[PDB]
Amino acid sequence: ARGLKKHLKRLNAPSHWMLDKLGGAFAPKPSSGPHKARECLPLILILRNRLKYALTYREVQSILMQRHIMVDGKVRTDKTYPAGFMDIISIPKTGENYRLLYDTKGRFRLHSVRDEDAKFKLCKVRSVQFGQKGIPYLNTYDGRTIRYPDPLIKANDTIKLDLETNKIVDFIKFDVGNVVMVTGGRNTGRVGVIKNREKHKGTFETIHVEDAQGHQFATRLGNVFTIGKGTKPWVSLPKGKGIKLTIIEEQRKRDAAAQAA
Amino acid sequence: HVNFYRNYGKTFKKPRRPYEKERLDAELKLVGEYGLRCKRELWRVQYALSRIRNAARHLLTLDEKNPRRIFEGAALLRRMNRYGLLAEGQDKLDYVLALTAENFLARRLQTLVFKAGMAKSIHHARVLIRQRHIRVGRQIVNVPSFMVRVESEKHIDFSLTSPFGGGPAGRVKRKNQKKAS
RNA sequence: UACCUGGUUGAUCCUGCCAGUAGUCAUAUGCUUGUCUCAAAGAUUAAGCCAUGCAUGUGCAAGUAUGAACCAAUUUGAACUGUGAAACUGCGAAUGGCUCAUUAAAUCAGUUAUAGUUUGUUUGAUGGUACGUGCUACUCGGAUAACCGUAGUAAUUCUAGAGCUAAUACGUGCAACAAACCCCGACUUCUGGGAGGGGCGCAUUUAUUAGAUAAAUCCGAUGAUUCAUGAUAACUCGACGGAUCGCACGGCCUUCGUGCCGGCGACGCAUCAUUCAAAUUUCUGCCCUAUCAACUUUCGAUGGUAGGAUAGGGGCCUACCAUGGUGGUGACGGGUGACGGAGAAUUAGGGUUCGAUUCCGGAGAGGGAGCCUGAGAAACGGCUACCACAUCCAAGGAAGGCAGCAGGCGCGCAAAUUACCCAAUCCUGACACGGGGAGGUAGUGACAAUAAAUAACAAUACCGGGCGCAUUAGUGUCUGGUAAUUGGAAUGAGUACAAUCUAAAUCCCUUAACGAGGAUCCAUUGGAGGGCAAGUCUGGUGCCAGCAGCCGCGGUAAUUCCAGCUCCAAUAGCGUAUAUUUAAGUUGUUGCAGUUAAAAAGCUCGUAGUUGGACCUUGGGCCGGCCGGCAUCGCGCUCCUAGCCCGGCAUCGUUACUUUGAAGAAAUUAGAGUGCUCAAAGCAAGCCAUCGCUCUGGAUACAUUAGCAUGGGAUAACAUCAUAGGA
RNA sequence: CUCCGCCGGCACCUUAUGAGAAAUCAAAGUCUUUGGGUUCCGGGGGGAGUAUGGUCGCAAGGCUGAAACUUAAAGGAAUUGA
RNA sequence: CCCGUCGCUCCUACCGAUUGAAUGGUCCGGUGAAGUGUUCGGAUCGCGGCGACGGACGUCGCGAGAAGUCCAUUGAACCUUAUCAUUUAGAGGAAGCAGAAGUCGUAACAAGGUUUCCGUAGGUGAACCUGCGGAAGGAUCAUUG
RNA sequence: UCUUAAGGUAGCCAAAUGCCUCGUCAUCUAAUUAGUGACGCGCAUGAAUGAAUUAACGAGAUUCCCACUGUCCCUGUCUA
Ligand SMILES: [Mg+2]
Ligand SMILES: [Mg+2]
Ligand SMILES: [Mg+2]
Ligand SMILES: [Mg+2]
Ligand SMILES: [Mg+2]
Ligand SMILES: [Mg+2]
Ligand SMILES: [Mg+2]
Ligand SMILES: [Mg+2]
Ligand SMILES: [Mg+2]
Ligand SMILES: [Mg+2]
Ligand SMILES: [Mg+2]
Ligand SMILES: [Mg+2]
Ligand SMILES: [Mg+2]
Ligand SMILES: [Mg+2]
Ligand SMILES: [Mg+2]
Ligand SMILES: [Mg+2]
Ligand SMILES: [Mg+2]
Ligand SMILES: [Mg+2]
Ligand SMILES: [Mg+2]
Ligand SMILES: [Mg+2]
Ligand SMILES: [Mg+2]
Ligand SMILES: [Mg+2]
Ligand SMILES: [Mg+2]
Ligand SMILES: [Mg+2]
Ligand SMILES: [Mg+2]
Ligand SMILES: [Mg+2]
Ligand SMILES: [Mg+2]
Ligand SMILES: [Mg+2]
Ligand SMILES: [Mg+2]
Ligand SMILES: [Mg+2]
Ligand SMILES: [Mg+2]
Ligand SMILES: [Mg+2]
Ligand SMILES: [Mg+2]
Ligand SMILES: [Mg+2]
Ligand SMILES: [Mg+2]
Ligand SMILES: [Mg+2]
Ligand SMILES: [Mg+2]
Ligand SMILES: [Mg+2]
Ligand SMILES: [Mg+2]
Ligand SMILES: [Mg+2]
Ligand SMILES: [Mg+2]
Ligand SMILES: [Mg+2]
Ligand SMILES: [Mg+2]
Ligand SMILES: [Mg+2]
Ligand SMILES: [Mg+2]
Ligand SMILES: [Mg+2]
Repeated sequence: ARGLKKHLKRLNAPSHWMLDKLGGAFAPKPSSGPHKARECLPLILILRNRLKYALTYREVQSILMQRHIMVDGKVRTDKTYPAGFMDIISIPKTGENYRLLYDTKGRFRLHSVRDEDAKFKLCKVRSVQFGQKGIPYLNTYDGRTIRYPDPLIKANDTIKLDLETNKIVDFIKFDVGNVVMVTGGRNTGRVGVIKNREKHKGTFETIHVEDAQGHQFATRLGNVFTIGKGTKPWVSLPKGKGIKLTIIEEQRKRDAAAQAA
Repeated sequence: HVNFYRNYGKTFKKPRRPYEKERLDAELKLVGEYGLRCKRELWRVQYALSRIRNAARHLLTLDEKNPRRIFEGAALLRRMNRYGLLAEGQDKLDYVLALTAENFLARRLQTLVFKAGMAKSIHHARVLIRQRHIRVGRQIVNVPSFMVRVESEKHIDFSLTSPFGGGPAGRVKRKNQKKAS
C-alpha cells in the first residue's frame, strides 16, 4: 500500500475477541494507543459484546459521549481505545470497577473489584536508561515513562503504580520464586512460580513456571508478568486461579455439576 | 460480500456399481420396509454411518492411555447411547463398529411413530407427520427423519391442534358439516 | 466399500491397450421443474472499448461572520447577540473497492535483522535565555476570499481589473532565575588564591574529553557498541521556545476600579518513548525444458578505498584499483492458456491434479515515463509530456481514462439490476450529528448445497400365494393390483385478512374465509443384445434410414433402427461435451517391467553421483513402587543453580536421527458443547416464578520442510595420535 | 595311468519342496509374507529410427531424435484340427 | 493366408527459388517532448532612506520575484540496420495414411517349393536378387553306428 | 514384335549445347523477347571428347538491389 491501513476485516481480527464470522464484514480497528493492538481489547467490545450495555456500534458511541466510562484513571471518549493487560475500567454511574486479566483459555476478562484495588495498577518496565541531562527514567510495556525511579528497578521488573499520585509506590524485582501470569502464547493466563530461567546469548530467555497443582510449563521471557512477591499475588486472580487443565478435566466437571443437576 | 463464508456440505454419495441385483434388492428391502421416498434417504444414512465408523476405527488404532482415545471415545459413546443406537453394557467402542443401517432407520420420527401406534402403517405415519399432526415435546416436528433421542421418546405424541389429537376439525370435516347445515 | 467388466482365439493362458463403470466448491449445454433454507455469478477468449448516473468530503460550546439571511427583536449606551448558508482556514481524500497484465528465489511462506532508517496520529513524559551590556520580559503589519461591481471568451469548479473586511492563514516581534560550569581578566598579594566586570536555553555541524576493577574507594545498559549520557571549544544567515479559543463564575481589595487572583478545558509548537506502520533484510523452500553448456565483465559484472546521494545499509551512483561472480547439486536461456500463500477436488495408505475469485502479501489502473503536495503517493475518481484511441467546437481552442457500482458494444461454449438505504459491520472529517455503489437489502439466478410433496385409511371385490378344515374343501390372511371401482377423513402447493417482518419494502415463520377424484393440483430424464437393471412382444424398413463410448445391429420372421405396448434405473431431477481424479500395481517411494510379449548399452576403463566388512563396556548389579537415584578400575572445576564434608558445571570435533516444548493468523480440515422443529448451518443459548436476574459458553487438535530450545546418543556421515609440536 | 579331497572354470544330467502365461529355468529360485548395492532401459500397434536442429565422418553413414495423422488390436506361450 | 511397385480418389505432414510475407519482442545507433536540479536573467513589487527636496522623481535599502535562458539528469517517443520468436504463401519435388468390385507379378508363412533373418555393399518394373561375415528365432539337441 | 557391336547408364538442361522458341509453370516489374528457379519425346546433353558439384579468386560474360550522380528531363555557366 501507499500508507497506513484503517480497516480490520472480521476474519483478520485477533482470535481471542470471539467475534462471529457472519456478524459483518469488518471488525473494530484498534486505534493507536498504550497497548499493541494484538494484545488489547478495545472499548467497543467491552461495552456491546461482553457487558451488553449497548446493542449497536452507535449506542456504545453515545455512552462514551455521556462520559460514563473511565479507563486507567482518565476519561476516554475514543470508541476503539486499546485497553490492555492490568488496565482498570470503571463506571462511576454504576459504581463498578474491573481489572483486565486472562482466562486460562487466554481471553480477557473484566474482573470485578472494589475501589481500593482501582487505585493502582501493575506494569513491567521495558527498560531503564538515562535521558535529557542524565535524568533517569524507565519505559514500561504500557507506554508509560516514569522519571526518577528507585535505582533498584532494573529491566523486566514490575511496579505498583498509584493512579492518583502517578509515581512508583512499590516494585517487584523479577526473579526466581515469585508468582507470574503469562500474557501470550498457548500458555497465556496460566499462573505459577518461576522455577528456573535459562538464558541463551543472542536469543530469548526461557522461563519455567509451575502451576500450584504440579503442572509444569514454559514460555519465553516476553510473555511473563510477575504479580506478587513470592507465592502470594498482589492482585485478585480471576474466576479460575490461573490453573490450566486437560480437556478431560472440564468434561468431568460438567457431569460432576450435572450429577448435582 | 459476507455470507460467502457460510458453509454447506454434501450428505450422500451415489453407489459405484450402478446396476447389480444383490445390492439393488437389498436396497428395496430397506426402502419399502421403512417407507422411504427414494434411494437418497438410505444413502445419506450409510454415509453418516461410515463417518462414525471411520472415527471409531481411527480411535481403535490409538491406544488406551491416549487422551484423545479417552476423550473422543466417551463423547462418541455418549452420542450413540443418547440416541439409543447402542444397547446397554455396549460401552466398549468396538460395538459402534458393529452398528448397522437398520438402527438409524429405527430411530427416525416416522418409524418410531408407527412402532408406538398412532398410525396403522409406516406410510400413514409419514403423511401424518407432514400434515402438522404430531408434536414431539412441545413443538410440531414435521420432518419424517427427525432422529428421535431417548429422552424425547416418551413425549412423542399428537399435537394440541391436530383433529386427531388436538382441537378443531379439518377442512373436509367442516365442509361436510356446513353442507349438512 | 483397499472392488472391477466387455473386446485379439476354433478354443486356452498371458501381455497390453481400447471401451464401460464413480466424483468434481467444474464449466457450457439440453430436456424438465411444486415448497423451505442456503448462495456462485463478464475470471477463462479482449489488462478490449465505453453513452449515462453515482462511488469523498468535512463544523464543533470551543480558528475567522456587521460582508447578504432567520428568529429573538433595542430601554437605540453595546450586541451581529441565539441559531446559521456562503467563504477563508485545518484535516481527509495514500484506506476501502476492482483486477491478475507483467512477474519463475522474483512476488510469496515460515523464520530472522535494523546497533543501518523514516514514522501525521494515539498514549506517557518533557519544554526557561528570543536578548539585557543574561544584575528576571523590551510592540502590535497590510491584504486576501465570501460580498459589491465592471468584463472578455462559443466554450467548462475558463478567466481579468477595481472597492471592502476577518485569522489558530501569512510576516514580525517582549521573553524565566543562582547563571550551574568554562575562558579572559583591572588590581589585590605571590596565589593552590581573592578577584572588580565582558563572554554560555533548546536545536544544528564538527572536534576534544568522561562514561570506572582483578583477588592480598569503581558508580546505567547490551550476547556485543568510541552505547546511553556528561563536560568543553566553537558553528549556523535556526525548523523552535503560545500576540489562539471556550464555557463557569466567585474568594477577596491594592487605588475598592470585569479591580489581585486563580480553576477545568479546546487547539497548537519542540525532544524522547510508545502505538498504528512501512522500507530494506538473513536462512530454507517453486512447475516443464539440454533439439538451452556455458553466462557476467569496455559502458558495474564480483570485490577494495574515498566520496556523492538516500530516511538509512549497499556498485545505489561517481573516481581510482584488483580480477573476480554463477554453473550436471543444471548456471544462463526458453515455455507457462504462470501473481504467491492460506487453501481445493480426489482420496486404504503413498499420491495425482487444481488454486483468476471474498483472508493475508504483492502488483497495475489504455502503454511508457517524469513529478507537485503531503507524515505517507512516483497517487491516476492528482498533474506534466509522448505513444494509441476517441469527445465537443462558433474551426481560434477546450476537455479526457468503468481492471470501482450499475449498464452498453464487442469477444466468445461461457456469466444478473442503469433498483433502495446508511438501519447492521465498520471507516472517515472540525464531527455524538455529515458522508460512504465500502457494506448491507431487494429483483434475475436448477453454479454448487439442505430439508422435503405429487396421497393415506377403510370395507366390496372376477379374482392371486399361504395361513384356520388342508382333506374335498375353499377364499382370507399382510391386501399385492387391474380397478375413471365406493365411503367419508388428512393436508399443503395456491389464494387471502391481519400481525409480524424491514432503514421502508417484499419473502419466510404465525394465521380469519376459500384450496382434491384422479381426466385432475397428471414427474421427468435416459435405457430394455452384452458390458448393465430391464422383451426370444407387435407393426414398418430391408447393409436403406438409422443405432452403436466398445463389441456389434440392419442384405423381407430386426431381442439393437423407426413406432405402440410393457418393463428397468434414478427421481425434482436426469442426459450430453470438454479438463481433471479414481479405476492405474497402465509411472510403480510404498509398488511395475526388460530370455521369448515393449525393453540389458558390442565390450572394458573412468570423474562426479549413489552405495560401502567387522571392532572401542555401558558390560557383571545395590537401591526403592517403566524410572530415578548409584557403586565397579564414572579427566576437573573457581564463577549461577550450590546438602543436613555433598548430588545435579557450563567453552579446548562437527552433524543427521529421535524425544519434549516454544512460537506458530483467522477462515477451511478434524473435533467438544449446544433440539436453528430436522439437515446443510450458525456460535449460540439454557434455566429461572422460561417475574427487575440468575447461569454461562465462545473448548481442543494437525500443521511437511527450514529456523529456536530440551534429553537420548542406537544407527549413519565428515574431520582426526604417531616428526609426540600429546596429557 | 588308477582311486580319493580341496579350490577355480566351460558345461551337462535327474528332479521339485520353488518360479513362471507357459515354453522352460538349479538360477529366469530365496516376490502382495512385496526393501543387499548400483548402471542402462520399456509404457497398445503404426507413422519412424522418419522430418528437423546439433554433432562426429572424406564419403557411405554414426550418435541424439519428434510431430501431424492413423488404428482395435498388434503380439507371446501352449492346444485341437487342417 | 499374404507382400510391394503402378493407376484412381481423399487426408496429414515434409523439402522448396521467391534477399518470400505478417506480427510482437530485444541489442545498438541517431533525433529527442516533458519534468527535476543548476547558471545567468530581472518584467514588477515591498521601508516607498536620502536629497530633509516639490501625489510627482533620481540617488536605494536590501529583500521577494515571473517570462526566458544555461548546463546536467531522468527519460517517453520516433526512425535505420540487425537479431529473435510465433504465424503464413509458394512453381516443383517427395513421404505416410485411408478408400475402392483396378494392373503386374509371388517375396513371406510347409524344406512355401532357392530354409528364414541380421549388418554392410552393389544391382534390378515391383515385391526382391546377389557377394562377404554372422544367428537359429532350423528343416540338425545325436557318429563309438 | 523388327533390329543392333552395343541401343545413352549415373547425372544434367530451352544451359556458352533446344530448330520450333518470345517453349510451359513460378518469381522479379506498372509493364520483362532479359534474369533466376522448376518441367523434359533433349532439332542435335552426357560421363578423363571427362559427367555433376564446388569455398577462395578474376581489368572474364550476365541479372537485380542500395548509395551516387548533368547519363537524362534540359540545358546554363566558369577557367586554360
Ligand atoms: Mg480504529
Ligand atoms: Mg489404489
Ligand atoms: Mg492374433
Ligand atoms: Mg470371434
Ligand atoms: Mg476411460
Ligand atoms: Mg487498497
Ligand atoms: Mg503527546
Ligand atoms: Mg566500494
Ligand atoms: Mg561508502
Ligand atoms: Mg498471466
Ligand atoms: Mg487470466
Ligand atoms: Mg479498458
Ligand atoms: Mg499504485
Ligand atoms: Mg501514474
Ligand atoms: Mg474510474
Ligand atoms: Mg463495471
Ligand atoms: Mg420412455
Ligand atoms: Mg434408444
Ligand atoms: Mg446394455
Ligand atoms: Mg441383464
Ligand atoms: Mg451413445
Ligand atoms: Mg470390429
Ligand atoms: Mg441395445
Ligand atoms: Mg422399441
Ligand atoms: Mg505393465
Ligand atoms: Mg522383444
Ligand atoms: Mg549383453
Ligand atoms: Mg566415484
Ligand atoms: Mg537441525
Ligand atoms: Mg570341477
Ligand atoms: Mg502405457
Ligand atoms: Mg509405443
Ligand atoms: Mg518379435
Ligand atoms: Mg505364436
Ligand atoms: Mg514363395
Ligand atoms: Mg523361400
Ligand atoms: Mg522359413
Ligand atoms: Mg543379381
Ligand atoms: Mg536418361
Ligand atoms: Mg534441353
Ligand atoms: Mg532490365
Ligand atoms: Mg533456367
Ligand atoms: Mg548427342
Ligand atoms: Mg553425342
Ligand atoms: Mg561431346
Ligand atoms: Mg580477368
